[PDB]
Amino acid sequence: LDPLSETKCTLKSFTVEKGIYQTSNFRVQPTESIVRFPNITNLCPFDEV
Amino acid sequence: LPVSMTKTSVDCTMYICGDSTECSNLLLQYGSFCTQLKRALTGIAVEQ
Ligand SMILES: *[C@@H]1O[C@H](CO)[C@@H](O)[C@H](O)[C@H]1NC(C)=O
Repeated sequence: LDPLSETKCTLKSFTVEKGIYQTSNFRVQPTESIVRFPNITNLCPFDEV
Repeated sequence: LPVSMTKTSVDCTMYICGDSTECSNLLLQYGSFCTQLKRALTGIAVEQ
């Protein structure tokens, strides 16, 4: 719920003393997804059959 | 004389797995190793 609560959970305590505690990691997550292959180009002769 | 060295931090999950949530799920079954590794590198880093 809160930034401090992560510090309380990390220290496994209900009191946190003054300092900088490395509570967690921040990762930006992928937004859309793009798949790009080369041009389709040649089409075979099913049409001739 | 050499007084200090580079203070480095490693993210266990990105290094061990890396953009693979299924791996992160498997890693927990291994234990508290990530916590001790961060504690170790944090102590080396404050000493520096
Ligand atoms: C056959 O030709 C027509 C146009 O001439 C085309 O619309 C159709 O998709 C073609 N079918 C095949 C299997 O080539």
